[PDB]
Amino acid sequence: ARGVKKNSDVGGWHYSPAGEERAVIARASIQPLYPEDTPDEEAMVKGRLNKVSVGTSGQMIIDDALTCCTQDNYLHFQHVPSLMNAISRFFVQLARQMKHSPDGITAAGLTKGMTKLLDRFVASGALVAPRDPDADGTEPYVLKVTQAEFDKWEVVWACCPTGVARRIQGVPLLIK
Amino acid sequence: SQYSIQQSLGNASGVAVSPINADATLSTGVALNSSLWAGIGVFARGKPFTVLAVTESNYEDVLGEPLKPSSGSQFEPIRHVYEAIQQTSGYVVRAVPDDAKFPIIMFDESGEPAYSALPYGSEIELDSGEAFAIYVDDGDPCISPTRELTIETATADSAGNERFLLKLTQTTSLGVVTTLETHTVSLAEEAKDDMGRLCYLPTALEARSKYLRAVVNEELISTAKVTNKKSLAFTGGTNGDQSKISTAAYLRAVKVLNNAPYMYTAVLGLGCYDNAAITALGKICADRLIDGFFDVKPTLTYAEALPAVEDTGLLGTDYVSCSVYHYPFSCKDKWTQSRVVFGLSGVAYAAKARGVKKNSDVGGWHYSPAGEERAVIARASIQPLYPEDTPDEEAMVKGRLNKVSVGTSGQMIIDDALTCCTQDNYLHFQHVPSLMNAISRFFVQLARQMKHSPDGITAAGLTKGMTKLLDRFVASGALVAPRDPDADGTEPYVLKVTQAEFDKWEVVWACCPTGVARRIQGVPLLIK
Amino acid sequence: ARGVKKNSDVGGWHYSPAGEERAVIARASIQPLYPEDTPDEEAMVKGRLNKVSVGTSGQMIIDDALTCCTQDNYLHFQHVPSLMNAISRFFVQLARQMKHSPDGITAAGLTKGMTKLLDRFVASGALVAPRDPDADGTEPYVLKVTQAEFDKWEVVWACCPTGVARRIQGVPLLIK
Repeated sequence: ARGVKKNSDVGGWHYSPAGEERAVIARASIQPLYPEDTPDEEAMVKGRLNKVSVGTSGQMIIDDALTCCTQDNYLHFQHVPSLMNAISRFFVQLARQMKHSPDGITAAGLTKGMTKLLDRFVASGALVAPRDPDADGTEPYVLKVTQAEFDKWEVVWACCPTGVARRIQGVPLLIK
Repeated sequence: SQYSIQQSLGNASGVAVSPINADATLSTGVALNSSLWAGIGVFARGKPFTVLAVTESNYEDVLGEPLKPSSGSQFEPIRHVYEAIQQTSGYVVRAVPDDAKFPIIMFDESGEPAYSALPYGSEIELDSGEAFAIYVDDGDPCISPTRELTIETATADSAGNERFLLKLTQTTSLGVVTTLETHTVSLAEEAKDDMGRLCYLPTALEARSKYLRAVVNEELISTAKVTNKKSLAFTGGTNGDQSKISTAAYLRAVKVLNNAPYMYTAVLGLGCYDNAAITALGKICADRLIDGFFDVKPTLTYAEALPAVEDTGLLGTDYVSCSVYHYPFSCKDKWTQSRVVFGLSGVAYAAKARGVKKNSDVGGWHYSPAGEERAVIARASIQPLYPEDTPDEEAMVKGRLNKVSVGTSGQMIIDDALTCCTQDNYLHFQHVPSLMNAISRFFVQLARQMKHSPDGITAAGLTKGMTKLLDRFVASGALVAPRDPDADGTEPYVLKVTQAEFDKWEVVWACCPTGVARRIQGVPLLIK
Repeated sequence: ARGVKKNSDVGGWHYSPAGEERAVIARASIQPLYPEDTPDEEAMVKGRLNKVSVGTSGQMIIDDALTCCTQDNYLHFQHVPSLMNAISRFFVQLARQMKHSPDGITAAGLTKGMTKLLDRFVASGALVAPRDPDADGTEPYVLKVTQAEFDKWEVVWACCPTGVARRIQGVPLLIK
């Protein structure tokens, strides 16, 4: 909730619930239950289980953004499904606005509304240019609206999410 | 604990530091891409007989660690590359002896590894058994450091195809283990990763990986299986002896360099001293309208240096854009802190690249690679080889051989701009052929832009484009008014475009170059 | 197809499929197969085999417009047979429009239609005045329509194509 309030137009859904800034436990005098036992990071991550760590001020934080997806594609992070669901919900609202209308104005209105919404999301930093330029082009979003029969309008849109910068690996070395 | 800091990153979200290393150095830089150099050479690592790309950041990785002066005389090209890498990118091509071999690991149907090695060039074939084999292609012998292969099973796909994660790790001599990169591969013909990318072993390795390649038999792959293996290390990789290389290898490397489809406006000797290789390079630079910066063996004394240039075969009226340098001095190496001797192509190209970056529209090609401002040697504690011997300025100039001198700050410089033209006209200087070649290249670009067009617009377009290009060059100071006013008029450039037949448009242009102010003669006198 | 879409009335058939403007290969990271081997331009053109070259932006192009005619007349270029075939196809359409009709209106209709089509083509720049004035006159097209019998109308037309400006020869020289 603290992350979603940074933006005002559509809300900062692309933020992850982690880090010093937002997720702070800060209850009181935290003490572990079983000191002898030790965790296992790799096996725990294999089981899709988020862990807690310690921040700068001594107040523990929530240092993970793992969802419950077993597949190892992009939507196994936390913010990507949230972004996709936010876009889907806004599209559902817009479609509900344009229901039960006579033919002639549905196609153009649907196209312009979808384009406006995708542009609004792009301006918020949620969507970035594709990391693979030659195959995916250089368009953050792609839109296509088609009609099937007397009814059954079909709308398909594609987009690219943003990175998280989860893991960082330093390496000091003496210059002597 | 939540306060602990691991050593090597796995898959969990965390920040880790590595153990404090001592025997490693780093360098940073941003490429400029104003004029790209190229040239053959001999190094460790790198794919042989294929043009690479070298910048100021990855030159320590793609081109391998520096060689050793003790191990023969194969340490020249890396020093030359480092000298000229601090100005722009590069397109070096590596050549290896015939006895150089690369490691290969081959697997049976049951999954039993079988170490082996093979020489370069020859393709890899599989016998009746031994379903698939995986081999390195970077060319590193994997002896220092060592690279190990680790295979672990993973989850199957929707179609039921088996998939196993493949991990390549590098082990240092001390004992520290570093993971290079891992990917999920499968032996099935049509296995697809969950994100849509392919997972067939040859395609997967040849698509995203950068270190290994694999070949798969097309008859045993259907029933082939794998197992779990730990620390499969390559053995038998060895590049042979780099000191002795046949001229045929150099010729093949030069021929490969000639066909590389990239812009490069200068070819460097890069320590190549064979006469045939230098002649082939000279043929190269006179075909693409560029300028070479070759040299001769620094160990030669002043007496026999002059016949060497004629022995090269560069001298004449055809290889007009090249240049030859000599440097019989011993410096202190930057890496091993030893007394080593190497050539002078790198500094000459560095001076040329620094000169060409002054202007921005068309580049300052009309600057000569000399003087305090641009060409500075500045390696370390320069000391001559043979103090007793003395040069001869006039005879050496007669042989078209550039010399070095001392500067104001005690750092030696390159005090010449002599090309390899025997005729005594204006184009025997260095900057005049460079200017002419730059104008010719720009005209070639403009003409290629105006090809295969219907009649009516060719003449006017050609005339206006040529005129605007010549005007742009005049505004840069490259061209000046003629020194002979009554005979040549007072127009820095003259242009004429004509049509011959259905085809064969002909364009002729004339121009006047600028002076250099090479020689200066002072004369004091007492007024008493 | 890029060339034929410039003009709109009859289409720019007189453009050659070459040059920086239209023909750009531009796939990805092009690398040669056999670096050691080198081509032979003269033998290759003798064999009627178009070649590829490199453009200004680093993207290779199609730098040839050679057809498969062994004879060394004008029909061994690419755009001339295309122009002639376009004119022939349009004439075929015109003739099919003027079929199975009673006498008295065939000759005038055929003549006026053929002349209008040739005028439309010369106005597009496809046809130019003859390069040799004294022998060929100064008419870009010549037309003659004749009747043979109860049937078998015969129509003959002549025209002159345009140049391509394929080869260009520069020659710098120092004015000292």
